[PDB]
Amino acid sequence: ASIKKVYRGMKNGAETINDDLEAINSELTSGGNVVHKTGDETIAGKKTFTGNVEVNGSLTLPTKSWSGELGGGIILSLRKKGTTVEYSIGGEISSSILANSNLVNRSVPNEFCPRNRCSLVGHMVGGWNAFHIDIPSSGVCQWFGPTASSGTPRGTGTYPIDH
Amino acid sequence: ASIKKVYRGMKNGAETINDDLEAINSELTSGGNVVHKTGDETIAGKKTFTGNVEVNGSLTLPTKSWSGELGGGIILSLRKKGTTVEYSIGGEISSSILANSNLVNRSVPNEFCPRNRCSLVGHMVGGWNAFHIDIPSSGVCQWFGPTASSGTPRGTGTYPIDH
Amino acid sequence: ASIKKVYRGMKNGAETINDDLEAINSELTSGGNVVHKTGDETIAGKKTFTGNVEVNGSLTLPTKSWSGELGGGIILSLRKKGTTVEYSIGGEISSSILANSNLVNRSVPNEFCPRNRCSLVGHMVGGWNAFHIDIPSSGVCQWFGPTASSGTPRGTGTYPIDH
Amino acid sequence: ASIKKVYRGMKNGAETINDDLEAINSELTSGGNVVHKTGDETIAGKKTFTGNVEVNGSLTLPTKSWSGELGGGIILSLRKKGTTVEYSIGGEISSSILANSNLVNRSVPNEFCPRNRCSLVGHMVGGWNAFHIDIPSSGVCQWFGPTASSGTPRGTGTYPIDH
Amino acid sequence: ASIKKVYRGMKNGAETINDDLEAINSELTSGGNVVHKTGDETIAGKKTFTGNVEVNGSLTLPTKSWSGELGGGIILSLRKKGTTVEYSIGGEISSSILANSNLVNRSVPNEFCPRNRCSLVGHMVGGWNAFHIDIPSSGVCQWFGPTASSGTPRGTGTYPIDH
Amino acid sequence: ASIKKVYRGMKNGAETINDDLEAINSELTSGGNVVHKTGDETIAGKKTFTGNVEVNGSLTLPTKSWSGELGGGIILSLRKKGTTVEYSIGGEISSSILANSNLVNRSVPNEFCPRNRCSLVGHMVGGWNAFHIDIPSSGVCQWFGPTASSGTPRGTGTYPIDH
Amino acid sequence: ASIKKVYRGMKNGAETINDDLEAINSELTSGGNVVHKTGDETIAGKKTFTGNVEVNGSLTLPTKSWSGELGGGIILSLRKKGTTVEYSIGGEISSSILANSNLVNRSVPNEFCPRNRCSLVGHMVGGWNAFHIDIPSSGVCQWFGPTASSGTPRGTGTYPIDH
Amino acid sequence: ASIKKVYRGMKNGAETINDDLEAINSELTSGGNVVHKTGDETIAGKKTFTGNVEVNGSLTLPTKSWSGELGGGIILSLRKKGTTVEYSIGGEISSSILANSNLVNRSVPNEFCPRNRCSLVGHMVGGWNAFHIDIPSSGVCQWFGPTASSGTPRGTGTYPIDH
Amino acid sequence: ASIKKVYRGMKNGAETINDDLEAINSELTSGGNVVHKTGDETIAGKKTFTGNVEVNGSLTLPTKSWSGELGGGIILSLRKKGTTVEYSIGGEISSSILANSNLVNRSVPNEFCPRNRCSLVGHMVGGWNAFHIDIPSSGVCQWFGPTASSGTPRGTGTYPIDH
Amino acid sequence: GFKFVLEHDSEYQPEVKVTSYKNAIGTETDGFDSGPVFGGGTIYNVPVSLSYDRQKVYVEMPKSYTLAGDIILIDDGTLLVIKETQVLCFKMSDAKITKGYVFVA
Amino acid sequence: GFKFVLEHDSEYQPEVKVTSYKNAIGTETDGFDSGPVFGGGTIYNVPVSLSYDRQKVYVEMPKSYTLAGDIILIDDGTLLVIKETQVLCFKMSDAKITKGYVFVA
Amino acid sequence: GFKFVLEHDSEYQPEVKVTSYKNAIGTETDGFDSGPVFGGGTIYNVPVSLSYDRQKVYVEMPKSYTLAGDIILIDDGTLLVIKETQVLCFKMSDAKITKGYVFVA
Ligand SMILES: [Br-]
Ligand SMILES: [Br-]
Ligand SMILES: [Br-]
Ligand SMILES: [Br-]
Ligand SMILES: [Br-]
Ligand SMILES: [Br-]
Ligand SMILES: [Br-]
Ligand SMILES: [Br-]
Ligand SMILES: [Br-]
Ligand SMILES: [Br-]
Repeated sequence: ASIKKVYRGMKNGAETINDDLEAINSELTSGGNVVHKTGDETIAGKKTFTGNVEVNGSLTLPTKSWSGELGGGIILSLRKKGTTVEYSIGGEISSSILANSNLVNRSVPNEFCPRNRCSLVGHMVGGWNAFHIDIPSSGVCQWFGPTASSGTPRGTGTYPIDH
Repeated sequence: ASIKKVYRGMKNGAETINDDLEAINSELTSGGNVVHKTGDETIAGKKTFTGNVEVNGSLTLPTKSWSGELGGGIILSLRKKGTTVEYSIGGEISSSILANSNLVNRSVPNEFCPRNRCSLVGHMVGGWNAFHIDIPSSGVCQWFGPTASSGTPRGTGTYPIDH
Repeated sequence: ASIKKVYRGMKNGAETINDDLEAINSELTSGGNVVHKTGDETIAGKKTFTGNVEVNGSLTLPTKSWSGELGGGIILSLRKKGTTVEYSIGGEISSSILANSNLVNRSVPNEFCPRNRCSLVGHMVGGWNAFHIDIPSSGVCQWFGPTASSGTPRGTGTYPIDH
Repeated sequence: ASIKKVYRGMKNGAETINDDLEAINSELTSGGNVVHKTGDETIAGKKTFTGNVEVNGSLTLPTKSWSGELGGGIILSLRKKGTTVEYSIGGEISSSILANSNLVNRSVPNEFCPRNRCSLVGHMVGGWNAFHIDIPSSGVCQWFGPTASSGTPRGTGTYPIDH
Repeated sequence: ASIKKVYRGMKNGAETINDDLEAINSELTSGGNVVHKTGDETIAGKKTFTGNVEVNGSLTLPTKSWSGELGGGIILSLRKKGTTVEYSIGGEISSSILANSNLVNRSVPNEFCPRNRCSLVGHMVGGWNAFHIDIPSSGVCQWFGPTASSGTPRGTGTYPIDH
Repeated sequence: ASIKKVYRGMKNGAETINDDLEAINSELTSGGNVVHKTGDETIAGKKTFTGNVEVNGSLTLPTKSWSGELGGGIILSLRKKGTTVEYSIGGEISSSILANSNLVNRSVPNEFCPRNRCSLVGHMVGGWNAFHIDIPSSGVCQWFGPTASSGTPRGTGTYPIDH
Repeated sequence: ASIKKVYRGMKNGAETINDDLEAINSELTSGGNVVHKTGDETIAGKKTFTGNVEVNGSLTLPTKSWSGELGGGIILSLRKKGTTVEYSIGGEISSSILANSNLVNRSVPNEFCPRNRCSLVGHMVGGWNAFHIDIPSSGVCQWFGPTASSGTPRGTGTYPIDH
Repeated sequence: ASIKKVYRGMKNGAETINDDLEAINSELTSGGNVVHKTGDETIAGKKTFTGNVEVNGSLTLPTKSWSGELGGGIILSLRKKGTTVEYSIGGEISSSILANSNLVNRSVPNEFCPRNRCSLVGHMVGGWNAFHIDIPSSGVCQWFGPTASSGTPRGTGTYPIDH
Repeated sequence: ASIKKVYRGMKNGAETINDDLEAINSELTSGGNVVHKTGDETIAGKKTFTGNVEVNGSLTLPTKSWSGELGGGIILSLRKKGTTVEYSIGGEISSSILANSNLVNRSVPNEFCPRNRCSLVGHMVGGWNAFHIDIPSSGVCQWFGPTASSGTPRGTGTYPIDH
Repeated sequence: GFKFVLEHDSEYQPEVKVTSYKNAIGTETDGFDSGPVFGGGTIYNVPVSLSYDRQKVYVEMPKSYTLAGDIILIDDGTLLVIKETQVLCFKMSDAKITKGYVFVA
Repeated sequence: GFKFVLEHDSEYQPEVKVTSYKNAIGTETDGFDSGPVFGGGTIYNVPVSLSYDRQKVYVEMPKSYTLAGDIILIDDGTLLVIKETQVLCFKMSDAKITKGYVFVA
Repeated sequence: GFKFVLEHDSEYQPEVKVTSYKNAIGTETDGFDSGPVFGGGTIYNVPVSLSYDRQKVYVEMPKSYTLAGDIILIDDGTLLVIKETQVLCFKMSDAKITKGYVFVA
């Protein structure tokens, strides 16, 4: 709080002491640099909780989305929520995708790129066929199914990121 | 804190000032509307942390579970933790499940339904066969493997939800 | 805060009040047992947040990693972040892995073990082949593909844990 | 207007009467809580006009849009303008839609749902074929054409809503 | 407002001016014959707005409803909202309705009758069949489908009226 | 209102004050730049009503009509009221109209053209046949029935426009 | 700058002269109506540079985008940057486009229209075929290839505009 | 600005200081050799902007136009805007143009000639035929289609020049 | 400018005022942090021009060049001038380039890569053959002519980039 | 009076300004606007000597300004002493006068 | 003077502050910056007795401050009386002086 | 004193207001809160005559207010003179007092 000096011989001693006590007391309910048990507050600095924390409402983290055709008609839709990327494989194979080939239309942006190579498992609609797409740290995705020229690729999951 | 007024010509001044300073100081260790670096405390309002938050103990969020037989003997077990649904495919295919058909015995309840269609990739015990079950926003799940009448379906992962 | 007593007949009375007011006021900006809207702080005790919590920076939880060869040349790399285990299937099938067999070279440490059985879906490089590895509560993984003696197993995802 | 008190024995009686008359007179041209025959103004409360109201410019009402694939490849685009929902049927039948079946990919959200069942008449491109889609209050749209597996559905119109 | 006369030589001049200024000022916030930017108010006379009018709440116009069986089991439900009639075709064809015939059981009341002939397009449940019902200014509706003796007629839309 | 200045040492002070109070008060019943709860008044500027507005009399908006033979003997009659176009399909097919062809005798004028394509559903007198006419942004209408060389096309409804 | 008058017999002459010199001098570094060699500033009026201008950072001009299907499945994407329109031809020929015909689904908006007719040269994927689309000042684009009913049209370039 | 000398013992000291301050201050709003944030001004010298420049209005550069028939009935229309030439191929092939031949009726003037050879791609109306015309640094254009004696050549684009 | 303080009781009053007046006035013609209507000056910061800017001399932007052989003997030369890339296709087809194949000898560097896929139309010397090369955001260029094994590819134009 | 007391709501020492004038609105002998100068005659700034106690201002003025008539409290920071046509006006800034009376020793 | 009249533009009673000083900018005997103290000598606050009429302030000062010189009106709310090196300065806050003259009874 | 000097940081003429009071906090004879009126007795507005030089205010008060005791400079716009229970308070507006002392002619 903003308090005035209290000193020997001051004109309004009792009034200044009172106003100083009230300014301080106000910060024990709301405002100032103190965190309260009520109201919406913005908190800065590394807050380390050494005990158990319970959140009964929502816990919102930093979010960012991206979607793009990796290549061959395969679309990858991503949503970064903290250190996890939620993925969804979509699209339709519209051209010949060679076995073990890079998907060269669009690379996964750096902010969505993993530290180590991640293998995203998927399934082709209408049969028992599975494939996987690797996301390397470069974002140049690689097809690990056999040579394919058609089909509907699908698959929802997650992979880790860091910062 | 509850403090008494300090004023000019006061009845019992020094006692008042001292007791007001003590009531305020007590709230700097425990109680009041202030959040402390010790003890169990309940906190209300939108707390926005602009820095890094570290939790050394446990982080408990509200959770809700559901389990049901989607159709054809396929069981889906779900647990909602915040905006993520943890799934587990179980059961045994006990009747003919047509390719691209709706699983009509039980729908996924609204609180467990995604914003957009989620493709849950699974595997059939004993061979190289994969399938996927779509959870659309309606909760009427869909089988995307071929026509099947037997087997053991399995798969553990996650899909996103929102609020 | 450390404050001095204020009594009738006191010596340097104003100067004492002023020092006491300043000691208290200092704790409304930094230090003491109060949580502030600035600076790096360590907080102890069960903190229950009844409202929504937003984190704009990072949310760091207790982390632990492990990687080992389960058996048959299959490698499982894990990272525990709170109540979630991030997995990655790696390696190369270097010996005969019988259908529905236990992978007995190494067990998953108890700290990464689920309460209930988890089915980790994977894909074999170069074809349409999928498999799954179950992680039971014991950590002795089970192979649910057919009998295999070669190939490249891959798959990235998550499974739940508790504490 | 903010006016000062006029009383017996005040100095500046003439000047306070003038300045009060001016403050009141200003609100007869612009500002205050009075609605004027000029300028842009914001008006609150239930205004009931008992006579005829003419608007020579635009009359803007609350607007909200939504578009989704109901099921079978049929897309419904909605725009809520007051108590009317403007619809447009689009898409292409991409799978078997049984006669009298529910469209289970996506339900119409509650804010766009009618009080009573609404029958949206449409036409199939290239022939004389008509269908209708019912929007009940639940939002689970129903197809009232015969069993169909192809074609281009179209139709623009309106249906009523309330609040 | 009701104000008192102010004149040279009067007694209680200051109090009269004050009371007159407060009477006038009160009408600048609520009451009187003035339209305010707050409160629920009834307004009479032809109000012509030469600019743009925006409504963020509801816009209520004069409403009236009617429902009747036109003939042959066909039910027509109407709701007049200003100069627009919202219609809904219902019922079930319970007797022979001749092609191009007048539906003679019930006429549309005058308040719901259009200035010009209106063709209300409908669809028959279960197939590709369409029809239309004409509402001429007389309200003696005409069936413009072929000779029909069964089926479920449906269709929701609007037609214009005038006053 | 037109008021005279009141000042210290003025001649005819009481008369001036009285005539000023009366001039102001007159504007609280009729006249001036104030909107009243009685009488026919013209109001200028963006009036934004944040509450519910009720109209018991007529609500007149700007209207514009157009009628023309699109092609093949098909007549389209339009009336624009604000952002809605009321349509009526009329005429008689007098020549061969190919399936999916442009109706090139008359284009719908720009002021009646929608943002996106509007599919106007109609019925042919005498049978169960439906058709639709698309109105694109260009106004070059398109017939989406099959090839037809005769018949009576009918249909009344609305489509949206914007400004 | 805001400077005070300096005059014979003024109290505070030295001090007004100093404060005036400092107020003027401040505007020689930042603020005021002067353009400086540092900081972000907004400049109004016709600035004619008679010498050479060099920009080491970015040069941002007024930008506006538009995309639409002209007709036959041909999509034209435009971006206006100053007096140049960047174009990209996309889509797929989905219907018969006659030689020398107008594209009548959507016209190019006036703000993107050239003064004189522009010929946009494109190529058809998979062979040696070229075409061109003319954008006249009306925005009713014209196809100058032969009669085509299939193929993938492509081409990126620019054309001039004015204002 | 034009200022007078200020010196010890002068007469009219205060008026001189005032007039000097006003003359200087005037140049901080308009006139003088200073560039202002208002008004139309002419600026000379190499102005190097090291940061980002944004222009909200028009950016006019030196413009020059030229049109001429290169040969064989082929017309080239050019507009130089800074270091870019905007071209439009027009005309009609009216005589035999040999493959790889020089177009000798008119040469592109020196001010419109590129530093390096530019290949302007064009299309022939009515079919799939493409050609190119090269503008060498001499301006003696070359035809790089095959030997042609008829057709309508078209094509709009740009090529670079330098200074 | 650097000015000395002017104060009450100062020594060398008139000389200081005069020298201060002169130091300030010098900066109104040249030097300081002010931009002048004459001379070569370096300007820093975001300069936003809200009016028309005319440049009579040269307008120099940041430039960067690159040239390489994409594959099969096709050379692409690029020059980036702001947000536009000027291209020129050169070389000679020296090997078999398959239809729709990737050009793998050299990728376009990231600084020259567009946001979305750009189709660079070109022509083959000696005939009527056109092709296009796509530059995706990855820089792995793709050939969209048919399978070709000889010829001279040419084409000059531009494509957009961003920063 | 000479010595006049003003009780107030402030916990401090509010400034007080005293004025003297004749024929202000509603003080005229023959009613409203019946005097020689509409609104009041010459306004005289009264020299004062201020003294303070808790919620009490002691206002000392020259003896010539003594005027005990009707003590009128106006709902803002103003107290008037009216004796027919003559007014003694007390204006307090940053506080409200709650009571006013001649100092009784 | 002893009793000076300041005419103004305010419909109210504007505060007037009077100051006296020697050797201000351009009042020095031997021209600009020729005096012993540059900005001027000691600034003395003149005590005043103020009375008001409509757009007229009557300023009463001790007789010792009487000065008859050039009456200079400044564009803002200020009036000066200059006689040689000696200045009497009238500062009005919240209004502009329009005329100034010695009070004639 | 009668004539006191306040040295200050302003290049102008800051307003000075002087007050006289007894028994203020920490001036009481028998320690804190021992006096008859906690916080201090009656506060008297001291009449002053102000005079200015560069960064110097000459404060002239009646001789009854002369009280030279301990000159206490408070780290803001206030200087006190304390002689046992009696305080002479100097409050400057729009500047800080840097030094205070009795004037030596
Ligand atoms: Br691709
Ligand atoms: Br979906
Ligand atoms: Br398989
Ligand atoms: Br039919
Ligand atoms: Br469209
Ligand atoms: Br009819
Ligand atoms: Br793309
Ligand atoms: Br009088
Ligand atoms: Br001097
Ligand atoms: Br006392």
